[PDB]
Amino acid sequence: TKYRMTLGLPVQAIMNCADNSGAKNLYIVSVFGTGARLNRLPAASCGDMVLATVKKGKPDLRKKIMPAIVVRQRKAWRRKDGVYLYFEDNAGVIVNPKGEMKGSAITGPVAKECADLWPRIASNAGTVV
Amino acid sequence: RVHTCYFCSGPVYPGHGIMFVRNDSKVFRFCRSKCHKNFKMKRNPRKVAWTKAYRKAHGKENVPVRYDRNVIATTLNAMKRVSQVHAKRERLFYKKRLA
Amino acid sequence: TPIPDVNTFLDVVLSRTQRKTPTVIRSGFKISRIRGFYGRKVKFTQDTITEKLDSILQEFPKLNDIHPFHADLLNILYDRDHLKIALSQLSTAKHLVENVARDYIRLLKYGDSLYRCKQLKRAALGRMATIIKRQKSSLEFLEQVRQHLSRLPAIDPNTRTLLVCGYPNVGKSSFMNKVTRAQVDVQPYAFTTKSLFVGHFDYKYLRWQVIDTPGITIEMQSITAMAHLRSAVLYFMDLSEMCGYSVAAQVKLYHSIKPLFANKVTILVLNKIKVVQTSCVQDIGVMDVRTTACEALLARPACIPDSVKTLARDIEAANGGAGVYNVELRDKYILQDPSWKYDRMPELLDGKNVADFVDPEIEAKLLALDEEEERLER
Amino acid sequence: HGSLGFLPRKRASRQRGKVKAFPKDDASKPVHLTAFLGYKAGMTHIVRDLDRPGSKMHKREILEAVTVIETPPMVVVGVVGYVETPRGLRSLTTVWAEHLSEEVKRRFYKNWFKSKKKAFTKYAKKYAESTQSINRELERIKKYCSVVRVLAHTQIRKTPLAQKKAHLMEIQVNGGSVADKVEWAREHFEKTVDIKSTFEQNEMIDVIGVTRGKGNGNAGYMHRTQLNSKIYRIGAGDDAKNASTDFDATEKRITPMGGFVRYGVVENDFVMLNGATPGPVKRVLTLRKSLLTHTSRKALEPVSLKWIDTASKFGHGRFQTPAEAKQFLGTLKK
Amino acid sequence: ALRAQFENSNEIGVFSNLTNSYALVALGGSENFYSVFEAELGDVVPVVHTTIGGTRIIGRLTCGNRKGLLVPSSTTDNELQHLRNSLPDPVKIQRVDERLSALGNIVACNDYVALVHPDIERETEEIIADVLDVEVFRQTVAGNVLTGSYCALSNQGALVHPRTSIQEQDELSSLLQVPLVAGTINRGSDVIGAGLVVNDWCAFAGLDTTATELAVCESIFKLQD
RNA sequence: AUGUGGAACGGGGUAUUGUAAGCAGCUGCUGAGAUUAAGCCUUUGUUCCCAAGAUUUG
RNA sequence: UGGACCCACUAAUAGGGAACGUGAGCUGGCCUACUGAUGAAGUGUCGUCGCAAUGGUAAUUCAACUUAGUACGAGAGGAACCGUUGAUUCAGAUCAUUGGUAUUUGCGGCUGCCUGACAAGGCAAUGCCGCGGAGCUAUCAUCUGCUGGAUAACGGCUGAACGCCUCUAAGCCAGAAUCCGUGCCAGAAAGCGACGAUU
RNA sequence: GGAAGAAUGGGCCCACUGUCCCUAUCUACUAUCUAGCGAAACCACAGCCUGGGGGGCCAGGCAAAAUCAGCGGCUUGUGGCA
Repeated sequence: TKYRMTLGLPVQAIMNCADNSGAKNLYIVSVFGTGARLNRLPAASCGDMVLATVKKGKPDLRKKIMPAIVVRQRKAWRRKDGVYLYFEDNAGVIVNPKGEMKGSAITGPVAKECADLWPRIASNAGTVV
Repeated sequence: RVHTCYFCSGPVYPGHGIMFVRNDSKVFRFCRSKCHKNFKMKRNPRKVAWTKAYRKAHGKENVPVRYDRNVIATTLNAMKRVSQVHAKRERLFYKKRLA
Repeated sequence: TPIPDVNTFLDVVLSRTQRKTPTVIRSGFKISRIRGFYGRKVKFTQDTITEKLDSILQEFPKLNDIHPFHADLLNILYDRDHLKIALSQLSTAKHLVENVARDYIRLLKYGDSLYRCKQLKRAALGRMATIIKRQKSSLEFLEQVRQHLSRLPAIDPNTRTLLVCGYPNVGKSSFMNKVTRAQVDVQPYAFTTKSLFVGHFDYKYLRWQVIDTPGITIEMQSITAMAHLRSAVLYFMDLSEMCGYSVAAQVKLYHSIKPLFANKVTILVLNKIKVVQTSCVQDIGVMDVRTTACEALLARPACIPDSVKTLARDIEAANGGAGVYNVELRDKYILQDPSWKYDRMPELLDGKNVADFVDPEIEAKLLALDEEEERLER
Repeated sequence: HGSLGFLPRKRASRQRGKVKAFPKDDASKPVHLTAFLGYKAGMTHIVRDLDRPGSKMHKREILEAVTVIETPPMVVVGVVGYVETPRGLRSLTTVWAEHLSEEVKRRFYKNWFKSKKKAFTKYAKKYAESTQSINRELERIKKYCSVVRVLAHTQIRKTPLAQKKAHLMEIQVNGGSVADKVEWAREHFEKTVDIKSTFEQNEMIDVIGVTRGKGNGNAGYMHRTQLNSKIYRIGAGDDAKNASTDFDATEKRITPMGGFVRYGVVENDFVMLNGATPGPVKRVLTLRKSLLTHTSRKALEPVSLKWIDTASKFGHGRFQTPAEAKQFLGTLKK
Repeated sequence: ALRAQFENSNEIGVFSNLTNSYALVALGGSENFYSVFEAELGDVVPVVHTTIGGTRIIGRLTCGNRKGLLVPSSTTDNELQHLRNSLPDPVKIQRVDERLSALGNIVACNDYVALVHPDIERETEEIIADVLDVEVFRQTVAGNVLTGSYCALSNQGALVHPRTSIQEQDELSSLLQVPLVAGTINRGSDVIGAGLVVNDWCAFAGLDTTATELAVCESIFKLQD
């Protein structure tokens, strides 16, 4: 499972894809497993599965409401050890509902929270920081 | 383990400060908010008077080992002796710097 | 989905309509408000009937769309022509109900008084009830069809299979029961296995579906299944004639059934002893026959330790169980002193990481440093 | 809106927390106390190993915010008797001690110095004259009464507070027969009861106090009682080795550098509480043993602190003690 | 070859690391996996239950051999001290501070020959060669930088991605001086390293691995006998 | 309403800014200077203040 | 529930009423309530410590690991009780850690004017900029959110009516997020008690 | 985060922003008190709620002064005809 962690990627936001599948920019549509809260747009963060559309990339891949896992976040969130973490940008991965990415590599460091939650993401990761 | 600040070059205790990682797999720890903003603005520590880097370079200043009871006991006393000896040299150095 | 009775379905539909839609309309309101209230109740009644009919149609499959083996078995064991007729009658009834509801809604759109609406509301319900009551035998046939379909197995002709057919009680079922974990009951009465029994089996890292067939409606079903199936024939002939059928009769039956056995591997099993002799009484040769039928159907050296050449869960469960058992890392340590292993260590003292600045050589270095410090002081 | 139960949102009528619910008595159990009242000074954060079975964070390192509450030992000054009646608990009589601490006398007087200090004067003499009368009253307590509470007061002198009035309150004495409680109360007259008597460095306590005031419905200054809130450590500041975590050694004192914000320097017995507590700093708080009996793993697990932070809470402090500070900083002109 | 799953996932390689002389297991998870490892090779080789950097991805992040074991520099010093206490004295553990944090996923090492990602630093390669006492070659597996995760290495055989060319597979096998088989495990999963772990005498695969894949792995690793 | 009393100041500790003015010869003074409780901690520091006025009370 | 009959989450996105729902909350084609704040008064007097009549109430739900790839199922698949950890909504607090906050007009930097000059200062309706403690606040930060009885459906037991039988008639047992208490808050300003002094 | 309700604005796109998520903080004034000055509308009599015939009637519930501040007022699930 995953503990409470700061949400900072609400719907109607543009978020960058960091794999080799050819996708470049990702548009958030909806968030999996969100409660029925009143007047609160669901958000996303590292290790969270959300519904997103590929804005730019390969034409066949885009125009599909597909699950996406965020791997990088600008917002500063606290890790349970007590240290606050923030990244230079927001990065995500192109993944099927089963939990498998079409791409075969990732770019740059990878949050361990995303890596530990999804074991095959750690398999594709080469730099876990 | 208390890490060393990237900008302030001081002791960083757990909890306080922030951790910043880079695309080149380089992670920088900022001791305080001012230090984090100092690294945010790319202020040179050698160009910052209140930084140990300038204080040093301006004339102003992996294999684990099996534990042993005797080694641990002597390590603590040696550290206290090392600090006492090191502090005296700085006082002489400051006196020489003042003179 | 389960098939309810005609009376029960009407009551459930009527009860659901009353429970969901409001039932308190005072006569002092507007005519449109009364018209809207009556129309909503009618529309809800139409929707509930439409949902039930659509669910029945979706649950009911298409005989043509089914596989050739499944469709033939369905037609033989369920009278697919009669089933198709009943489904069309239900579909026609659903269309007729929708037309009646649309006519009633249009009539309700020009409603005048509460009594006119009340009479119209009753009239629509009565017409629907009569249509539902008329379509009574269709529900009974559907319920019987659902029970037969549920009891029916999932045929997989694409995968490797072994069809056992021949004289009844010729030991083919016993061989099938031995080969596969599926156990079909056998009785002294002939044609005990009314329906085919399929048992999955593993051989040479391959999955084989041992499917039994009725001895020779059951015979017709067995013939139809063997007609369209990628499987090998397992014609078992009673060598000792203990199955009640003569050897010549079994041979004649096998020759007659050879048109269905064509384009497949044929095995001649000499029961109660490819021609394979299998002693049904002695239960000998069953494995050999199955194997034959399956075959017919088809510088970095390793430092292996001496211990390798020659539990934790139980321990945790006994003490406190999972989630209540804490495993101590001190025990799983190679420290020389057991007291040292079970004791803590100094992590960081006086602002310095002592654990990161303590080395085994410091034991002698400290004494040397102490001597050096004294010499420097002197 | 908020909870309907907490209505009305009126300011508390009591400055200090009142324990309305007390643990059920058990004569089989030995005589023991149930409630404590200390002073909230401030808070810090500590580093602690998280030995939670079955959790994903099992046998590893976690950071938890803690609160520091100074609890100087009280002085038992009297006992009261309570009788179970068809109208509830009724106060039968009350017996006190001889030499009341001078802070207690401040409680009875709104203008102590102007008053002639006449409180309990005739009671003191009548005790020294004839202890038989007191013995008769204690006979009444031990014979007729069913619930016994001892009169205890905070001893504020050794605290670093401008206030000089002792906070008086009652603590149930649960355990043993009625005569056993009275005898325990009698033998504890005029003496001090330490915090270590009731809490054992790992126990299930309920912190009570009046929340802080945000000003104007009313917003702030209501009575509150928090549940759970496990204890992390019951320090003994009288020992110079009070904080002194075994893992880190690093000789230190609980008092943060420069003193607690708006409180001062903590010197006496203090209790460490996880999370937060109702009420702002330098306010009297009340603790009590948890009413219910729950053996949940979050309430039964042992705690062995790894490292506590004694940095400068005033501003963005970064130094634990001057001993570790001086050698890091270059030798200044002073 | 033994088929088992960690928690509810068969990706044993991510959650555990198996060497020719020691075994790495996670902490705080399902105790059945530790019992299975202990029953399989616990009495033969040590099995350490610890987390590197407070994570259960130690198998997919740490790389090592029977001679030496390498861990990311981000691992806690307290974790390192516990590892040395658990591990035998002849086992060498060295911290690696390189641009690649996932040592296991980037480089797969055998008892004699090791293949690392081309982006590995020269100092890290020298440290790896010094620690593991094996030859380190900087190359790519199936055109993927993550050679240590998309391919599996063992003394008696090697497993590569099914998309690898025959000539490339032959070249890699000749370079590794061991037989190589290109395929997929865990019912078609292309992460052979993440989905399979094989030692010199024992092999541990996912519980969901296909029987044909298990039979192929046993023949390739010669683990049948 | 005479006290480990109160107060105003000041010292120390703690903190923010960034190394002053000036003396000078970027460097030294100087990781200085300034501010530091007005809702920070402490006071063997100097000073004065007070064993006070009115009102209602069986 | 979030977005223009729809398309996704979620456990679901139930139906209504307040007869011109709430158009004197909303838009388009004096006095009396309620909330809070004081308050004179019996009880001699003032004060401390309690009692608690009564009134209100608060937590909901998900997934996650064992218990499992066991029961079961030819297989394909695949339980549950318990135990334990997380998450969502809501509630009650708290400002160590992080962020926000600038009338500390605190420190630093920038521009202009003046004294014949340097210095020296001052000002620019808070000139401009950086940092900025303490405070305030953050589902942007953290902590915590029970346990006993009586019940409905329902399962039964004994047992007549009715020489059998019968959960019922006389009785009893079990059993629902239900009901009533426990805890939580208010504390009668015309409910009360113990206790200290009493010109 | 960036239209989910300041930028310089530029060429549906891009940029921008508390429109919104979700409000938080500050300053000033008003508000507030004190001193002084000081109205008018309006006024049968007044003023606690449930039910029955509204605030005055009947039967109930209750009921403690003086005040300050924010602020309300029959119908349902079953067609008809022969």
